[PDB]
Amino acid sequence: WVDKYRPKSLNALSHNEELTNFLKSLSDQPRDLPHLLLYGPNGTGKKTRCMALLESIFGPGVYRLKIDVRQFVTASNRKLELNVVSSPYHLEITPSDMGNNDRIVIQELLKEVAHRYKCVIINEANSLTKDAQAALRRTMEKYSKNIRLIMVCDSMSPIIAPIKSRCLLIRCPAPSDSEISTILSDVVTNERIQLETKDILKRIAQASNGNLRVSLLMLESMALNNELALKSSSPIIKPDWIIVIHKLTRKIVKERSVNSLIECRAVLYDLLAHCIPANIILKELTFSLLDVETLNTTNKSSIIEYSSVFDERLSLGNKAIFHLEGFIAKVMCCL
Amino acid sequence: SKLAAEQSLAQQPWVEKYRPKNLDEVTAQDHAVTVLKKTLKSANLPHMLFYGPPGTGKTSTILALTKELYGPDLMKSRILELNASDERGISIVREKVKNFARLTVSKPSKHDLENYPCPPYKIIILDEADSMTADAQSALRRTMETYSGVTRFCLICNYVTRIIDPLASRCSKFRFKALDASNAIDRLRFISEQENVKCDDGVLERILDISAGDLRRGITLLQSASKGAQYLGDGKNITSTQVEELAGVPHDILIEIVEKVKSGDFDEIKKYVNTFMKSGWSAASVVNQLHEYYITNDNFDTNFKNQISWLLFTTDSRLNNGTNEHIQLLNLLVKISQL
Amino acid sequence: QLPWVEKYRPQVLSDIVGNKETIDRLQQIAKDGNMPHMIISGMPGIGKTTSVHCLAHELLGRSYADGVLELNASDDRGIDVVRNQIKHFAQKKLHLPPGKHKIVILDEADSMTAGAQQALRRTMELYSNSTRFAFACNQSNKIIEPLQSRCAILRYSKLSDEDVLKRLLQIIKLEDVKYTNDGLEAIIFTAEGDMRQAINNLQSTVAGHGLVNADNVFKIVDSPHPLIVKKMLLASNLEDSIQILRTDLWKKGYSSIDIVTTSFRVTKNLAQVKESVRLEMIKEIGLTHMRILEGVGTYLQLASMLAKIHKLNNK
Amino acid sequence: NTWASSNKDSPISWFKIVNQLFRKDPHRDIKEQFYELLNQVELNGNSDRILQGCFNIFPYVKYSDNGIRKPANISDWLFFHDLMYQSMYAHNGELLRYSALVPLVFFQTFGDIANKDDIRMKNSEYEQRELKRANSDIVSLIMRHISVQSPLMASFTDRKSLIFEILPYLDSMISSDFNKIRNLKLKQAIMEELVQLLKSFQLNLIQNRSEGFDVRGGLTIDPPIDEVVLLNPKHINEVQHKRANNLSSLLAKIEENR
Amino acid sequence: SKENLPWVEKYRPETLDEVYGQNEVITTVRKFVDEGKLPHLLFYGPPGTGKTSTIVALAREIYGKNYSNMVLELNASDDRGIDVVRNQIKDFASTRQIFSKGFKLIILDEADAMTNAAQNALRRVIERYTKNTRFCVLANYAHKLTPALLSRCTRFRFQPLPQEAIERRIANVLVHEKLKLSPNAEKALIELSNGDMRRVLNVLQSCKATLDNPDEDEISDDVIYECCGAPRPSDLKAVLKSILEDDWGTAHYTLNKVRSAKGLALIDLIEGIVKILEDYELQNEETRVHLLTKLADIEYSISKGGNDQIQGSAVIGAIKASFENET
Ligand SMILES: Nc1ncnc2c1ncn2[C@@H]1O[C@H](COP(=O)(O)OP(=O)(O)OP(O)(O)=S)[C@@H](O)[C@H]1O
Ligand SMILES: Nc1ncnc2c1ncn2[C@@H]1O[C@H](COP(=O)(O)OP(=O)(O)OP(O)(O)=S)[C@@H](O)[C@H]1O
Ligand SMILES: Nc1ncnc2c1ncn2[C@@H]1O[C@H](COP(=O)(O)OP(=O)(O)OP(O)(O)=S)[C@@H](O)[C@H]1O
Ligand SMILES: Nc1ncnc2c1ncn2[C@@H]1O[C@H](COP(=O)(O)OP(=O)(O)O)[C@@H](O)[C@H]1O
Ligand SMILES: [Mg+2]
Ligand SMILES: [Mg+2]
Ligand SMILES: [Mg+2]
Repeated sequence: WVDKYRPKSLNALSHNEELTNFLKSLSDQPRDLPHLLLYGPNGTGKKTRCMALLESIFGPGVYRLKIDVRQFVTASNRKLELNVVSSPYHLEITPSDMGNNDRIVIQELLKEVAHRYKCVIINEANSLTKDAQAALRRTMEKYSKNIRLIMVCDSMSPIIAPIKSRCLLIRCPAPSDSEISTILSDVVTNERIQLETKDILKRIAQASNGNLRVSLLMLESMALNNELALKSSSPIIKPDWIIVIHKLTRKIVKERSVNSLIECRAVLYDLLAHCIPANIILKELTFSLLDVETLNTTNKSSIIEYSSVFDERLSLGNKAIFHLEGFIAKVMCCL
Repeated sequence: SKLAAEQSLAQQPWVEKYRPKNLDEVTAQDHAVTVLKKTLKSANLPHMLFYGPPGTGKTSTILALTKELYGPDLMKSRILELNASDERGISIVREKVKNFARLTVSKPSKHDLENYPCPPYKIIILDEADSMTADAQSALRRTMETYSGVTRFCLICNYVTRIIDPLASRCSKFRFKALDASNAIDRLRFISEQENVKCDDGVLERILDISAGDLRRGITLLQSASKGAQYLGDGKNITSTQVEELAGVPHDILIEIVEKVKSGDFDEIKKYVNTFMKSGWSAASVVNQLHEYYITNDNFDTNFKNQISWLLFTTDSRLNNGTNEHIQLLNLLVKISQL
Repeated sequence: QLPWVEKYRPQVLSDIVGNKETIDRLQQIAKDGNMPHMIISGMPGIGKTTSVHCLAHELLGRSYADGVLELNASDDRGIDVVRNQIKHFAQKKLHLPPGKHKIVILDEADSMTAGAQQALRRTMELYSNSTRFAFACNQSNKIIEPLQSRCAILRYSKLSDEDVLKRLLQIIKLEDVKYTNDGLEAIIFTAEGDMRQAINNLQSTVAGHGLVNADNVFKIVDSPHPLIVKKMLLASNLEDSIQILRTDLWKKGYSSIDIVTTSFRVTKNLAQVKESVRLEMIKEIGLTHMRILEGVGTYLQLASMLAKIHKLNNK
Repeated sequence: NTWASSNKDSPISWFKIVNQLFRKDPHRDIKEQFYELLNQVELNGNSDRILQGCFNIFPYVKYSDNGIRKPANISDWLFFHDLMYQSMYAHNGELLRYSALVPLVFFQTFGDIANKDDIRMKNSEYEQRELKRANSDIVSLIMRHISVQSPLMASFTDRKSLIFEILPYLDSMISSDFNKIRNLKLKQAIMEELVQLLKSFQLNLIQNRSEGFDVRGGLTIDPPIDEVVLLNPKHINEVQHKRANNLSSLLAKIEENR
Repeated sequence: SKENLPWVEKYRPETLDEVYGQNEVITTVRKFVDEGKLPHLLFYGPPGTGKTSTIVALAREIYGKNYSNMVLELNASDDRGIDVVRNQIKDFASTRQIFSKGFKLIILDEADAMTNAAQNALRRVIERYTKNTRFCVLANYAHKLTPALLSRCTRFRFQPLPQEAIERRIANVLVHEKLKLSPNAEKALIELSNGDMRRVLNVLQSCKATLDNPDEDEISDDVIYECCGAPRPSDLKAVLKSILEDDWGTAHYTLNKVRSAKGLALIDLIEGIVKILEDYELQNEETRVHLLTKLADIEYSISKGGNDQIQGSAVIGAIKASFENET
């Protein structure tokens, strides 16, 4: 499991040695530490490295944390309920758990909270609205001797320039396939898995695209199908939704009509109803449609253009299927 | 007293450690500080409106001016500083600002008049005036027009358009220029020598080149490079590559993208984009670097340049809406590869 | 002199050219009696206050003075007033015909506080056999559901072109005014289902120029120059439309919002061009309106809208 | 047959307007039909419901088809309507006048003489919204359970990663056929790891004894991960039969550990 | 002393003969007051047209020098609610004057910020007390006033100041001050005013301050353009010329140095180039269509942020590709 085997310190990290050394350098003198922003691909291990850095700045009790609740009152009598992850040395807030009320929680909670300082971990800073980021802009500078921010995000694109300047930027590159394979080797020798040939582990990396969280989860999911004994041709158990998307692309390239558009809409509804975001659906659908060797460059260019257009539409809209079906119809018209 | 302040400055980041304390520390904004120094001997300081890019030194300039005017004793008694972290509605502007303006100037001490000019007026500064609503701004009109004998108003903003036209007409407009390599290389070299920052020949000028008219970001990048070079302890000099690595920019990876765009089909470009998106880079920075390279390089046709400019504009406009960076970057590279 | 809205204010339910169904309902109620508690909601200037006034007058005859209690938003209508004065009026003894009841007219009921509205429930429930309540508001949602549960709900709608045209023709016949078809059309167009605003604009145009013509109406009540907007959109060359927009609309002080909105109306109601080109022009006009609503309203946006409309018309 | 008084005072059921938007009369001018339909859409004030009706009906309507582009042009309008509808909550409702134009694009594009039969309709969106709410509430409860037990897991789990990556694998692990495993020691070790995973996610095995006289009270997982993960109706039946035998073995092991 | 007030306040008209630009409404109001029939007035118009000055001079002509006591002047700065109406306005309308005998005047300046309940309560105050008092409502937007309140008053639309009246006021100011103005400078000043006397007075004071001399010289176009701010016409035309004729890299360098030497904004340059190219007599309207569309798209993108360099290159490429069709 991902959680059973996870590093708890900086000396327990097993990839990106230069990043571990940079973190040790940054934690050598912990009091004169500026705000930090960890950015990189999703599933690299930045949330583990931030906790490992806190374990170097403070005692080992940083992992012994508790979940509490705090209530807020907006301009109306709608009560905002937000759970907080707190520790005797730091606290974690995730403003991605609500709508446009991120600014209120951010400003009020950070003002109440504001070695000698208490660390703050802002999870998924990309969901922070521009107004909440503007509110945090001056809170980052006014209280710099009591509150230090460690913002974990996957892309600095939606982060405003003032916030980018107000904190150090630390990039976390995805681990190489070799390091992923070495980690999976230790995991399968500790979990007592049976490997007929080691190269399968490499293939797992080649199916994860640098994601360690996805790699270990897929390894464990396919270890339950092979009954704790992975063979030489164990089927990479691509998440059910990936198989559904692949079948959808097969249906797209096979038949281009309105009767097939109805069943495409039905598949989109069944995918959206099971807690699957539409942006990821569109991304996977487009990327796996470009992989279709039956199409040519003229078709793939139009497909990527329509996918960008409808991605903008979906980012500007709320009825996601209204854009997904339109993109599917435009792709059908292109082919 | 003063020694505690010196130690706190020495244990402070370089942005606040080297904040200009006098009007002479301003390196590039000379046109404004010349007038500010001339009016320091006179007593006809008009209402001022500082505007320009962020990190040009507006707040530092006004702080240094107020210091040189009032001394460290009257610095806390004849100044009303209102930032964006405070409430600045109509009620606040009508009650607090107007009560402070209507009040008389505090009496200077015997030590104040001997060293400082001590003008007969006080200063009310409003930092980040972009967040002020237009009605609360119009409320300040007669407040600053009738009580000008006892108080002077200093507005500070980044976008001069956010301030109403009457207020922009009542105040003298001071535009702070972007701090590029030319007019800030002296300040950057001074900061580097004061901190023993051993770098190469074209590092500092490069840093400001990445800053794009922002001395604060340049000083932060210099501090980060100095920390990264002191942790290693190799005793070598900081390189431009090491600076542009931590600044969010490498040149070789961009040249690889140019080669894949020039020569290559849809499949190779898609594969290289999928590989490049594994290493975390902001798509906005990649688009900006591609734009700089394509527009600056004198090896492409003008017909190609119009199309590359329009495509980069469309890609930036689409990325400014929260779209997926991978899809937009792939679409941009594919569209510019067909050219 | 008295304005035409007040002078020609209807005093009988037949003179109301509003919603025919509710008007005949109230007429039959006044004819038979037994008026129930009612709440009349709608938009300003469609005949809500006049309707309830006419109903109360016709239902009470000469006893209107001592049987009708009028309370507007200009008077205190808090918890204390509902507790003392409304209750004293409802408990007041009055000999009325065996088909009439005391009427409590409450104008602008959407402005009463929650406490007064809550106290009015039992006040109207215990004296529902000798006192009746008629509320006149613009938003029925502002009145609590318990109060709405004890009364009828009459939702008044906008006045169609025919009704306002008929009322204006009646007023012109009663006043001997010189008019023309295009002038009345422009008046009704600028009224937007508002009968009071229509009569006010008519009286203002009469007292300012004497002749009710579209030019005068678009002059004394100048706002966006619709006919001018139509001539701008129907231009054949881009430079002519640009010069029209610059001189007639932009150089005279017409706001961009009025220009684009008047533009939308002209297009929707256009008949010279086909349906598809009209829909494309509305789409361009719609996008321009969206951009302006975001604060990007300038002359360049309207110029680009006209350019896109011409490109659509450019086959 | 009562409808005369309705023609006299009642408008056009939004459903009747949707069926009229797909009909073209060959005997009337297309412009007169368009203005009549515009007035009916405007008088109804419910442009959104009419459009949702048009969106549900258009795939079942007969329309001369060349390459199903007509649907591509209409996705751009529908996207324009969604932007307009979002802006109605942010801005004073001046934009409401353009809402009646989007339904009329269906009359222009898909209106045909072939569409003589009334297509009945339903509200899949309210059911999908209530289902999405229920699934989001289940996921929010699982995320809270992880936050209380797994101190570190909660820092790496986004709501999307939990739905698409973690829950499908967790369910595949619970639904795996333990009857194929001949090695009792390996079966016991896997069952101990699965009991540890059920504990980390706070997944309770409830004996649903809501069975009328039929001697097998089915074991169910609380919260029901099955409703979030199992999109395919064919896989639901296969997984339910396999899970019933696994969950009884897992319950016996949880009781042994208790 | 009046020498301390700004030029906008110092030159405020005190009599109805000093209000230029508005002639059809000024004469009508003078006739209303001389003949006696003064109805409820509604002065609707843009800012800086002279509505407040007009009504102040009118009240001065009506009541004399004691205007500040016989007139009830309420504005947005004062609390104007429904209770404020009920008490103050009704007590003022129902009672009579304490200084003389005659009708009263209630000047509701900037009444477009009043609450709907306040207007609903006032619309019956105007109709009830109409034999001893009058009402004057000043507005910039006629959509914030209820139609009932809008129908009880006679509407007067204050048109923007034309060329003749604004030049007359400029000549009056140049007579009152030891200042000279060039004819072309005066024309450029009238061009950047849009009928707003406040802007003209403010920039006139500012360019007099810019003179740096004892005012023995004249004020030319250069002074106005350098003082009023905004990309000077010189730099504007230089950038346009370098875009239209010079090379891509040279055009980029010119735009960069122009926008960085004076700290100019890209949106101001865009609007200036749009205004300049409007006079260009061009070929087939396709170039104009492309130019307007691309420039409006770039302006809408700038209105939301982004990369200034990318947007500048986009402007250059859009103008170039639009003009490439003219050949
Ligand atoms: N002209 C300058 N000379 C020297 N240092 C400068 C100059 N401009 C900026 N700095 C440095 O940058 C820091 C920030 O200065 P500020 O005055 O806050 O910048 P800014 O113009 O206010 O940007 P804002 O607040 O985002 S609009 C100062 O403390 C200095 O260290
Ligand atoms: N149906 C109608 N027939 C004739 N005149 C009408 C009609 N509706 C309105 N009017 C005129 O408009 C004036 C005012 O009408 P009101 O009933 O006060 O408006 P309203 O519908 O009550 O909307 P309010 O009062 O702003 S909420 C009347 O005095 C008439 O002159
Ligand atoms: N017609 C005019 N003739 C002469 N000076 C004028 C004229 N209009 C405006 N001014 C000048 O502009 C100043 C301001 O005029 P105001 O009447 O306050 O503007 P306004 O028309 O009331 O618009 P507001 O107050 O923004 S709603 C006056 O004091 C004069 O100096
Ligand atoms: N140093 C490390 N050595 C081995 N595995 C690691 C290391 N750091 C993280 N991992 C594991 O790799 C995966 C990374 O995914 P995740 O922890 O979600 O990333 P993040 O910390 O960025 O949220 C997890 O299974 C995590 O426990
Ligand atoms: Mg500042
Ligand atoms: Mg009424
Ligand atoms: Mg005024």
